[PDB]
Amino acid sequence: MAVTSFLGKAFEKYFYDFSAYEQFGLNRFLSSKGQYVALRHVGFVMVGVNVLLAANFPFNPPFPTIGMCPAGWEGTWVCQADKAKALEMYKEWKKSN
Amino acid sequence: RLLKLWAKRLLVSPELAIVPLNEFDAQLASKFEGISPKYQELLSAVAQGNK
Amino acid sequence: MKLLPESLQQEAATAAVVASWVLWHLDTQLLPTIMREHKLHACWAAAAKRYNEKLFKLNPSY
Amino acid sequence: AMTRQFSAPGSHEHHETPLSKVMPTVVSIPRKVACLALGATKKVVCGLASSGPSQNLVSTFANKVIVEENLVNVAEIDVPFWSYWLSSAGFTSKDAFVKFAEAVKPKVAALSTSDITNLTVAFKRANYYDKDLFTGIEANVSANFTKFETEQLLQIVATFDAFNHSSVAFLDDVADSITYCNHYLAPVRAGADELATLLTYYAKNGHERADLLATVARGFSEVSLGKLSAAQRKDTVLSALKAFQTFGFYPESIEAVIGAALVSPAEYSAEELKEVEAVKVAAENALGGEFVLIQEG
Amino acid sequence: EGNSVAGIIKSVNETSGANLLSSLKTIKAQAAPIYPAAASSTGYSTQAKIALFGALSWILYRADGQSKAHEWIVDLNLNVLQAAWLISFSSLIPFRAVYFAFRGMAPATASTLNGLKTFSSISL
Amino acid sequence: SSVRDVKTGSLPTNFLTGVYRFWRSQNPAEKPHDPVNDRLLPAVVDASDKRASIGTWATTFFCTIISCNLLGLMPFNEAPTSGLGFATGLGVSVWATATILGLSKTGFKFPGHFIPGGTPWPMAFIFVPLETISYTFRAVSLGVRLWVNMLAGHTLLHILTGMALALPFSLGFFSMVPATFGVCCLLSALVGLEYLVAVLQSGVFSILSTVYVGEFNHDKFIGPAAKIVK
Repeated sequence: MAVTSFLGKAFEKYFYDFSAYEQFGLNRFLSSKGQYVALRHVGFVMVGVNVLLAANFPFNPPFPTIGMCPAGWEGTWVCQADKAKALEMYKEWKKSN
Repeated sequence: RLLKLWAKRLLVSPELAIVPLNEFDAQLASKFEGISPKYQELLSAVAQGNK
Repeated sequence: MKLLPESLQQEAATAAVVASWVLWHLDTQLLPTIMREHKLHACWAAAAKRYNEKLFKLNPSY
Repeated sequence: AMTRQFSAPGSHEHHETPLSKVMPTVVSIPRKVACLALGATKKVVCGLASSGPSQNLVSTFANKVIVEENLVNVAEIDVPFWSYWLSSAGFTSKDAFVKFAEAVKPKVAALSTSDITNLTVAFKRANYYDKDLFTGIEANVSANFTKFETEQLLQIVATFDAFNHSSVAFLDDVADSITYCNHYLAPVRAGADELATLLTYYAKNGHERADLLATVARGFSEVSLGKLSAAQRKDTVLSALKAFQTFGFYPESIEAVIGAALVSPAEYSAEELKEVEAVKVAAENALGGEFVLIQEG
Repeated sequence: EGNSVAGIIKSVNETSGANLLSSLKTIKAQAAPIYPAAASSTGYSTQAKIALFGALSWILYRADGQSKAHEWIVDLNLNVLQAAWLISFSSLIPFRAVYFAFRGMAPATASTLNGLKTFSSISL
Repeated sequence: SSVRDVKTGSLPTNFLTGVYRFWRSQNPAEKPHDPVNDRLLPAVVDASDKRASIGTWATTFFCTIISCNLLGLMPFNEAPTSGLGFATGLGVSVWATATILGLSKTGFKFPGHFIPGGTPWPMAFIFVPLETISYTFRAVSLGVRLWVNMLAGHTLLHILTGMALALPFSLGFFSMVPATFGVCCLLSALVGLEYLVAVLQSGVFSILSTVYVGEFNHDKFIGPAAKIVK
């Protein structure tokens, strides 16, 4: 249906015609356009990392943290090393909250 | 009859008109590779059409 | 970590099936098309010298 | 321990096989390998059992399948199909082939090239000739000679050679199809036995086609001739050389045909070798050179 | 369908000399090769819809397993790192230059078709 | 029954065409001594029949492996070659294929080719057993090399991503950026290397196949047994 054909025309203009590098005039600050896109990707990565972490911040990390804590917790079930014990501590915290 | 003869040629191969009839003989040679290149490349290009 | 799979024969049969399908598809679908296009140009380029000469001997138009 | 002590010298002697006698003495007179090759050959010779009595049993099946028209109308379906496999099993009955020719005649004009070929091959095995059927067949081939393949036409021609039947229009249409409508290397895959049959067919008809002869000559080679039986090879050579001498055409590839005879002349008689050398000198004058045998080494 | 050259010859021989010049444009069009016109617009092919449904289903099946997997957060972040390179290739690759590069790989398309010449086929 | 129509000059066709020509060039045919003509043509055709279809086989392995490797780089996907049996099965199949090919035409002389050329005849004994083990070791090393690359790269990315994720999780999402920025660049460069490795491994595997199978892709030319000179 038309709704799909419209999105095709719109995405074409975005891919070719709409460039933020030109509309913001970043040529004043950046050396080459080929390098600008590299920074845009690293930004996309950092954005995605924070977004995925923000989707559900209250969780015990599966990865081994190197002696560091997220926030003023340091002793909550989020900070427990062994996951078997952490599950029991989280269940108690969850039924309360 | 002469007109009908040439019409068949120009309908299939209109590019023959770029070489005048009186100049046709000055291009011939005993070997095909010996033909004068004055029109060789031009005919090949016109044969591809208007685009 | 995961070192050994659940079945080695299952993994090997999967790879062989895929490779066999690609081989069949290549000989039956890809190569006939490729050769039809490739050999058309190659034959003309290789014969153009002898083809035009043979034709030049046959037509009495000159 | 002892297993390794024995394994090492066992392999040691096996390592001498891939040498042009580099060591002081390796090659042996007994040549035991000959026994191994002959042993395998004996088994296939037995496998070639003809089972001639069983041909009668096959005839019974054929009679109790298609021949009883009460079960199925023979003229309704596909004569080329059933007749192809029935003759393949050895069922060659002239009376049944008569019914087949009458059943297929109204449909020959609509048969495909593959069906026409199989139908023709079936009649060759049966050695049955029907002038009216072959007339319709040759009309189909002449009308669609561009669609036929050399592998098919060679089998068809072999039937036209078994019984002496030819048409001037058919002869040219077949020659044109093989020379121009088929790949110029197709004779290499054909086999010298089929090529000699085609040559004899045109030679007996006196139809001179130098373009066809130049194409067919490409199929003759040491590789193709070496694959035939010694008896079949002798007959193939003797018939091919006669056709070349009849038209007076001597292509360069004829030296492979002659070399096959001179490498094993014990199979040929003095009168056969005399005419072979007669063609040899005739070709040497035509090609402007001298015949020399090449030796491996 | 007969050959167009035979149709031209018959048409030219049967036409009158008076209306020859005017009718040449019609005969030229009558022998023009067929160029099929654009058909009615269709949103998606039946096979194309199946392809989209199958690709989505495979993605969801894999994503569901990854989410239920151990170190599930790592898997989802790995997908982002990979997806970033897909965007980079679409931005950095000079597809026009690449198109000519692949076109130059095959001899049939790296050069023009050199064959039959005009002088050899002149019909006089 | 009705086959589809294909547009000439299609991009996928041209790419596949050059790929075949490239791999076919890796095993060039040996130039005969005699001039190639109608007399020599049947012997050349025979040589082509004696030659193996390595060009067809090498491109088959190249396309199927590169496709599996690229799937491991797509989001929400894993490489089939990351499984031990999948990747190793291809290497064993290649090694077994070359073995069967050599044993077919030359038979008992196949252990013969294993001899290194130019070796002093008395010394040779101690050399061929080690080379025999090396030949059989190709079956393993060929498939393991492919498998390890697909496994170690994915595992390395897993461990490093866990260590990288600890920084924004511990030092806040938007509190400080410079420490997480530097690790994001290294990770991005590693994925870029994985893309190159996928192309490299698929090429290396196909190259090795052309080298190993080419070792037995040699036969003596059945030249003319008779010739009319002058």
